[PDB]
Amino acid sequence: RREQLMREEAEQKRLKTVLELQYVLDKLGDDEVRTDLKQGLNGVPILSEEELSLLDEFYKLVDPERDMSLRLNEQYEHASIHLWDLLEGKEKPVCGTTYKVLKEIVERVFQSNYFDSTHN
Amino acid sequence: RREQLMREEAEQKRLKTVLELQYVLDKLGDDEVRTDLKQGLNGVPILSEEELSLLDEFYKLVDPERDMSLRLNEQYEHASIHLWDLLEGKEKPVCGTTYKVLKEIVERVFQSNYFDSTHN
Repeated sequence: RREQLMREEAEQKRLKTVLELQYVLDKLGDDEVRTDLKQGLNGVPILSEEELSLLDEFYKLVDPERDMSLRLNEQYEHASIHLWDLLEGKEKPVCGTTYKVLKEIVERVFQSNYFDSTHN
Repeated sequence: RREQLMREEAEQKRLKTVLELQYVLDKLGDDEVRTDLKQGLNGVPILSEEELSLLDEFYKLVDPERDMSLRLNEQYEHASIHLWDLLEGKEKPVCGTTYKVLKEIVERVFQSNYFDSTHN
């Protein structure tokens, strides 16, 4: 009963994390953003180029281009699982690494607070 | 234990629905798409202009512009709740209507199969 409320909160918080992630992944398309992350603040990098490439590959998996052989209700089945696995930080293979490693990367990006400022 | 697997499946399926919804809401920015939905196939409308405006308002709530007074971890708190409430079809107020009514609108759009074809 209260475990119900707790599960509902966890699911909402999970959605919030998904939205944050989508925002970040979208911003990783900007060359200026990639530059800022690879160098860091005072010389201390947030991402290596290697980790950045891992995020690019993951980006393709969770934001797929529309495939004409797939109906709408099918298009995001795999993406939904990729997203869920990342949030859980699963010890499962993806992008030549694991969701656990990808989650650790995302956490460092989130926690760097780079994206707490807006940059237009 | 199996209720665990069932909850995990439901959460993944919920993410899939979110992704589908985001895709649709994004396409609702195309004037040609709006035209096609308001007229329908053989004269039978998928959306009224009124329902379309309801989706536009909801779009603003779940895809907010980046607000410089908000940190990244705060930006999508409200959006996450709006999304969750829609999925649950709650009898709660939003956009001068309810999430229950909005969910019914989204279902009709999904089920029209308009978005089963790609249109570029």
